[PDB]
Amino acid sequence: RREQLMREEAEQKRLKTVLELQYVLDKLGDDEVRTDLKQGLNGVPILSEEELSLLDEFYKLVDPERDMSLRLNEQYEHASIHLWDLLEGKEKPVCGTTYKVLKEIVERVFQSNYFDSTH
Amino acid sequence: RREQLMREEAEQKRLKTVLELQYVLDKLGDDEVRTDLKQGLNGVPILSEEELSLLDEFYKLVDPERDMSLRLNEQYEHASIHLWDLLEGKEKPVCGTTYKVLKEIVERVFQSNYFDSTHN
Repeated sequence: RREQLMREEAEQKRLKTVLELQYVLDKLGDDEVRTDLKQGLNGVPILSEEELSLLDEFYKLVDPERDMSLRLNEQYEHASIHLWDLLEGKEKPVCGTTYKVLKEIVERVFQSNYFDSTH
Repeated sequence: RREQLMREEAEQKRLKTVLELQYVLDKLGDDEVRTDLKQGLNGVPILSEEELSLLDEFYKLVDPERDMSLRLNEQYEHASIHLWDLLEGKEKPVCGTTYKVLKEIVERVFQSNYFDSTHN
């Protein structure tokens, strides 16, 4: 019953991580950001064209365009599952890779501290 | 395997609710949308200006402008807690009201089914 409160804290931290991820993926639409990440801070890249492609492709899944076939409460089912699986870092296929690989990529982007500075 | 499946499903459905809310709040910037919600389908408002205002105000809290003084992993702590408190529908003060009230408002917006159609 301290485990429930620990669960709540975990869920909140997960929400925070999701928000941060949404911010990053949103910024990955900028050509400056993309180049600056494709090059390093000194020719040791945080990202490669393949990884960045994987992120664009996952981005397609988690921020889908409104499909007129779906009700609003249906639109983000797969998105929610994609984000949750990403958080879990599972070895289940997605895009051209697994959620584990993607989670690692997101990890390197986060830990580069690129988004702590301004460029 | 059913307590785990329970917990996972609950967390996921909550995540989904968050995404849907983000969609709605993003659409709440359009005056066509805002007007369409202020009138009903028959002059019975889905929202009143006060409620729509409260949503305008809450939106800022859960989608805050980037402050460079904060790290990226610091930027959305309060946002995450706001979304959490909203989901729980707590009676903790926010926007001059409670998360309970906001939850009821958003609930009514969801239940209006306005966003089941698309107008893009």
